[PDB]
Amino acid sequence: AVTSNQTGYHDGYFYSFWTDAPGTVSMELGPGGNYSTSWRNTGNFVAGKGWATGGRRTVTYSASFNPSGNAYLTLYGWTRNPLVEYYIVESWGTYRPTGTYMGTVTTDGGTYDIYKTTRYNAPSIEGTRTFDQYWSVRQSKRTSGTITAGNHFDAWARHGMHLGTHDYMIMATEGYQSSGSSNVTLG
Ligand SMILES: *[C@H]1OC[C@@H](O[C@@H]2OC[C@@H](O)[C@H](O)[C@H]2O)[C@H](O)[C@H]1F
Repeated sequence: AVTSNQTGYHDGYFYSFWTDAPGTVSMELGPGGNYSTSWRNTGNFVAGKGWATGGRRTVTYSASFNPSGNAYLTLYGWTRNPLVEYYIVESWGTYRPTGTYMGTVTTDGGTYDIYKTTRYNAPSIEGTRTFDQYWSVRQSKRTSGTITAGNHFDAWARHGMHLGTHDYMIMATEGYQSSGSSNVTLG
């Protein structure tokens, strides 16, 4: 298992694992595009497989994701210059993420609400930093499908949410002060 912060490649896929609560979450790297997680009374973590360089790809996944508390099943990544953390949220637990509402985008058989938020003095790919988060949050839950990431990126940019140079992009599980499991397979 992965149980400490790291990135790398496994079976052809980039992966990232991060937590502020070492010991509360584990990630197993499965075959091909597969991984799984298990957490118990965690702080915050984000883990997943995907790509070292994000962009306008189509991301096809399916997942076991039936959380009891606060957690997200979400496309997730970063840009630099500007430094931005971004989310395309497919499902969630007790809490549906929200923020400053910008409008909607209709893609991949759903409609998503566009939100913007900001994290202050927070962990990032660039260390402790302040940075915006951009969100698309599906209006109803789903745990399999295709995400046309470009359709989100363009819609955000059309709403003045500017992305910089892409860093990593993963189909992520995120947990927060919760317990649970996920098993996610990138097609
Ligand atoms: C979004 O998710 C959690 C956290 O992002 C981590 O920042 C540290 C970096 O090394 C990891 O790769 C990221 O997953 C960020 O604070 C939050 F806003």
